[PDB]
Amino acid sequence: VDYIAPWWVVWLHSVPHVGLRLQPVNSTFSPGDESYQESLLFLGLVAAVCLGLNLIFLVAYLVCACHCCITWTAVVAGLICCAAVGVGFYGNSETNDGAYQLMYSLDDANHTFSGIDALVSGTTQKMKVDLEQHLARLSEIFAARGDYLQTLKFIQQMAGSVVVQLSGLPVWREVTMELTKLSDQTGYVEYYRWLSYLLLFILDLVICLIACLGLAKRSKCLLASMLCCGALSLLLSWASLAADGSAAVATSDFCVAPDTFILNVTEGQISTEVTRYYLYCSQSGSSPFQQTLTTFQRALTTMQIQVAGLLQFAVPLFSTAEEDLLAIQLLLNSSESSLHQLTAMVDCRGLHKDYLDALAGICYDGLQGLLYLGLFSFLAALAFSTMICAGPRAWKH
Amino acid sequence: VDYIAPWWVVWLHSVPHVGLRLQPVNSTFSPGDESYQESLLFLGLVAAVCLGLNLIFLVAYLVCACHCCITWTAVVAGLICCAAVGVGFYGNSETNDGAYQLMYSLDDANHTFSGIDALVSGTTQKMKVDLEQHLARLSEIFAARGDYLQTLKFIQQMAGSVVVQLSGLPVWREVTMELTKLSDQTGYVEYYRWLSYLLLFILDLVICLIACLGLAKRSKCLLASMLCCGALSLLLSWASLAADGSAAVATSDFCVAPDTFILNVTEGQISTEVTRYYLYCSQSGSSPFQQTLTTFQRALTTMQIQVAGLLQFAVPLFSTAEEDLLAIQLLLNSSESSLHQLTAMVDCRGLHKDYLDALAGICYDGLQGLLYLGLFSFLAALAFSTMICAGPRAWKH
Ligand SMILES: *[C@@H]1O[C@H](CO)[C@@H](O[C@@H]2O[C@H](CO)[C@@H](O)[C@H](O)[C@H]2NC(C)=O)[C@H](O)[C@H]1NC(C)=O
Ligand SMILES: *[C@@H]1O[C@H](CO)[C@@H](O[C@@H]2O[C@H](CO)[C@@H](O)[C@H](O)[C@H]2NC(C)=O)[C@H](O)[C@H]1NC(C)=O
Ligand SMILES: *[C@@H]1O[C@H](CO)[C@@H](O[C@@H]2O[C@H](CO)[C@@H](O)[C@H](O)[C@H]2NC(C)=O)[C@H](O)[C@H]1NC(C)=O
Ligand SMILES: *[C@@H]1O[C@H](CO)[C@@H](O[C@@H]2O[C@H](CO)[C@@H](O)[C@H](O)[C@H]2NC(C)=O)[C@H](O)[C@H]1NC(C)=O
Ligand SMILES: *[C@@H]1O[C@H](CO)[C@@H](O)[C@H](O)[C@H]1NC(C)=O
Ligand SMILES: *[C@@H]1O[C@H](CO)[C@@H](O)[C@H](O)[C@H]1NC(C)=O
Ligand SMILES: *[C@@H]1O[C@H](CO)[C@@H](O)[C@H](O)[C@H]1NC(C)=O
Ligand SMILES: *[C@@H]1O[C@H](CO)[C@@H](O)[C@H](O)[C@H]1NC(C)=O
Repeated sequence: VDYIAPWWVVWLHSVPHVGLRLQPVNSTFSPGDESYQESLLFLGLVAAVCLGLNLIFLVAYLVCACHCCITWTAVVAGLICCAAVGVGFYGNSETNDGAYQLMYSLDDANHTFSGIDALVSGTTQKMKVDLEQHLARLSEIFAARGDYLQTLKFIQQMAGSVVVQLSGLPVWREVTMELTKLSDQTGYVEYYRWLSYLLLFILDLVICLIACLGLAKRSKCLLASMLCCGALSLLLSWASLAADGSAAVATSDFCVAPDTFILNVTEGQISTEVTRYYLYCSQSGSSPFQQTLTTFQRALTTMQIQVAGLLQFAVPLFSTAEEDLLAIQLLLNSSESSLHQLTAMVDCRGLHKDYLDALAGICYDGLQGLLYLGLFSFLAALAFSTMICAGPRAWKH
Repeated sequence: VDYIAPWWVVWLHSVPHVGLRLQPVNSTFSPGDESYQESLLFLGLVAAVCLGLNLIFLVAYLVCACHCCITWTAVVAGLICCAAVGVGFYGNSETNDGAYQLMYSLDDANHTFSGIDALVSGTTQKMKVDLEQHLARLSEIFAARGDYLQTLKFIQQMAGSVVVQLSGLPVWREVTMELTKLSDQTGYVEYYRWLSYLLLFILDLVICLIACLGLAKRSKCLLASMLCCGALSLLLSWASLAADGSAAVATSDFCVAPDTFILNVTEGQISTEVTRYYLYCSQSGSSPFQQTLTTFQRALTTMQIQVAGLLQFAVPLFSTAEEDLLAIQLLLNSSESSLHQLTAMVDCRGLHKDYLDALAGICYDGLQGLLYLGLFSFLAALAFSTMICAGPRAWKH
């Protein structure tokens, strides 16, 4: 399963990012860049211009009608509004699902990075402090024994090699903090956006239902209030279309080159080869951690051989401080367990799956949901324009 | 993230399973057992009895009305039907999402098991065939050299140890086939179920819309066909409630003890320690594969030591057919790569995540969707009962 850009992503990416004063920006995902933000603002301003044109057209139509089948038009408008609200519910659910998929992927990546850091730090601190303490305690036990201290200093050098090899592993403390911040911000924004769109759907349904009630019961003050709220809802729906279009364009622009964006943004705290390994994930047997993991496992194996040989030969001679030998053997066993867990976590599979899940959430689900919310906004605008244009005819009966 | 049974699961599991002849049957999940299937059939028969009682009540009410505000009742029935169809859409989407989550989890577990089997088989066949061929070819190269053949036979014994250790790993060929069959069946059943419920929603909405149309236009002939279709839709909705209730009870009974069910069903194909390891993720415990992976890595390290020492020493003397030594070194490098990939894949994390994702799909999403579909069925039955009971009054005006 390798990522491939969907069709709608590459259609939306083809949308000219033209900026404010009609100057073509390069249209490559780069938030913070003035030109890209200006292109998004230009899309928002285009949607606002469409809103202004629609309001002007509605005002002109009402002026012409009031200075110069309607039930069928009202029924058609209500049906179109109901279809729009259904499409909006579908799009809102899809966008929320995509955002939550991204949140889960980020949380899983954060958990894996924190686990890698925890094992690295624990193994290093253990093999330093506890091992040096045990060897120092054994130092006096093996009194006047040249070979039995040569083997202990060999153990010390091998532990130093272990610590040196582990220290060369990437530290994900910064990356965990960035992922936590991104996850919290995504959760906050997604919650507020879903709540706002749910309130918009509820308001739209209430307005349509009360307008139908006023049509049935021939209300006078009720209908005027519903038309005022209809103008307000048309304004709000065009603003929602602006937001949905800008967000969808930005999302498609990012999703065209997600690996490129991730490589560029993570040049600081993550090495290039590690990022390429976790993003493209070649099955060609080339892992940046392979050499250090092999060195660590060889060092652990060697120390186990020396400690086992010492235990086999120290019992006939001393048999006094063998509790320290068993403690060291247990420490090496736990270190090998930590080795297996680490070489499992530093593997591509989990992080590549998390990255692919995040991309699927924010492109296959989030972007489709944004498109459907834009379709909702356009359909609601059309329905409410039809409701307002057929306004005076029902008002004058 | 550890699995915990939700509240609604333990409420639904508390539902008595009393069989057909009112004999209490065990509530533990056992689809193959006859008594459990009889309890599910009893739940279906209870729902059918409720359907029959509702039909009898409707017939009695119509007989009383036809042998002896209505617009408000029709509007209330239409509103309740619309709410029911919305709840049914939500439940259908949720159930489909849960089933697809289960399908994805099963596919991921299948991919991991297939990869483990592929690495094991490839490494075994390589270390047998290619290594024996290279050593046999080197046999004549090191003619009349006892030490350089003792080292080669040592390499042969270490390769045999590698093959023996790898052969002790579980073979997932059977589990792969079972997972493929389960995923295919789940996909087929989910597709057909979603299509059937979508058709039911479409039919219900069409019937309600045409009934509302005939209410205003006073077309009695169409409303007789709509009454017949309403009786049929009430029957179908009660059948759907039967299916949803039985499936929800079965799902809750399974989900109370998913670990127990998985352990009991997978007793011969998979060793019990392996199942416990991948189900209760023993991060603080131990891995059943740790000993064999340690033996395999130690063997690879040893053989690399002998081959490196031989290459360092054989080139100055012979320098003939040393491409075989480089090929053996490349083979050992690829074998260490396969070792790292295997010890990554045989880890607990990936399979435990797949299992937890499957449980979340079929319990947090599938069961909730089934409950909402049952609520849809009950609400649609109530709405159509209200539509039929207010039948003769609108018919006779
Ligand atoms: C991401 O992982 C980090 C681990 O580094 C989590 O941070 C810890 O969170 C626990 C939970 O309250 C705190 O008790 C610790 O003090 C935190 N430690 C550090 C170093 O921050 C973090 O919560 C995780 N975030 C997510 C969203 O999973
Ligand atoms: C550290 O691990 C080793 C190997 O697992 C333990 O040595 C024994 O190894 C044999 C394998 O030939 C096992 O059958 C024994 O069960 C192991 N001993 C025990 C007590 O389990 C070694 O004992 C471990 N270290 C400690 C402190 O227990
Ligand atoms: C589960 O994994 C198995 C691998 O053992 C897949 O089976 C292979 O599928 C490919 C795809 O067409 C075939 O070309 C092979 O002949 C199959 N091999 C065997 C041994 O069956 C299977 O497709 C996977 N299933 C899912 C749902 O992912
Ligand atoms: C198998 O791997 C070893 C170790 O990676 C290769 O030996 C060289 O090891 C040093 C590390 O001290 C690397 O810097 C060299 O790049 C390695 N050599 C090469 C050619 O890359 C050994 O060469 C590998 N086997 C083969 C056939 O290339
Ligand atoms: C956009 O930027 C990329 C990278 O900086 C560059 O390769 C590309 O040529 C730019 N586009 C244009 C039209 O110059
Ligand atoms: C990242 O993108 C910016 C803007 O296109 C560019 O200036 C910079 O060189 C890029 N970084 C890398 C490492 O290519
Ligand atoms: C159901 O079976 C389990 C195990 O076979 C048993 O422990 C339990 O008591 C049984 N249920 C009843 C009600 O006896
Ligand atoms: C599996 O469940 C059946 C039915 O409850 C029981 O008879 C059997 O002993 C169980 N298997 C195991 C291994 O417990």
